[PDB]
Amino acid sequence: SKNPQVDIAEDNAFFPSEYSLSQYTSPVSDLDGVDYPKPYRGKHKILVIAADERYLPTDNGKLFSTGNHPIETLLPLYHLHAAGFEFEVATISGLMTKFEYWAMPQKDEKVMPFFEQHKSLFRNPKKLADVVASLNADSEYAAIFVPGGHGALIGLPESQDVAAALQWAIKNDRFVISLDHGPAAFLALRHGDNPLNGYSICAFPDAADKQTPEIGYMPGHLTWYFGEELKKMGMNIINDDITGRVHKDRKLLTGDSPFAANALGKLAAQEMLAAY
Repeated sequence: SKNPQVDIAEDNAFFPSEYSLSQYTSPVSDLDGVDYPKPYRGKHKILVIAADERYLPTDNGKLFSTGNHPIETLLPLYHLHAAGFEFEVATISGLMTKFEYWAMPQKDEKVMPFFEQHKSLFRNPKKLADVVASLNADSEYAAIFVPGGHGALIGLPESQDVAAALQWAIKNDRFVISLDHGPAAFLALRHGDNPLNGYSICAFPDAADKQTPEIGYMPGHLTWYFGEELKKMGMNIINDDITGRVHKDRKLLTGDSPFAANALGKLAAQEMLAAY
């Protein structure tokens, strides 16, 4: 069926259609080359900025039951963990991280266990505002990661706390990794500054989810579109389709979808490892 599946938890809320789910998810992942002979051994950890809300309003008023994408969030992290990079999870509210569990690869001997064990970091994240309140020339972060998933469209785009955070990183020459709709978080830099100005990135093409609802992936149409808005802000988007390809622009590492999750994870691993 191509009809949105009701989410009994929320009012007028829907999960993707059974059809879409068989079209864009799977019981197992694509975790590839996770061998790292000479891993990192310093203190620097990966700061993750995740979604604290699962429900996105659509144009027909309905709610799309979403959040951060399991794969896009877990795969990159799996590699970094493997390459010797630990991670902390921050959320804007402090509320627990919300995932699109309908895309979670149960039956995956590696990813699933990984999640269950570091689950705590996701269930009890720090509060970004506090995190930001401590950042300085010697903060031990190295990288900021904004996993994809429609959940990234909520709050992050207009959060002054991801603004400072993002400005702390770029400024102090740290890494900034992201995919799916993750980049919508960059919008948070419109009110003055924008050190991410001329950078190029690959991101989920607005054209896509402009057509996904047609198959029930979403219960209505998005309110606005981050792709176009990024352009106005001063950023260059490289792709117009989904192809699992990744892009690296001087510390800014991005991906276009879950299909590029593993590939992105390897790029970060290499770049950071080569940098440390």
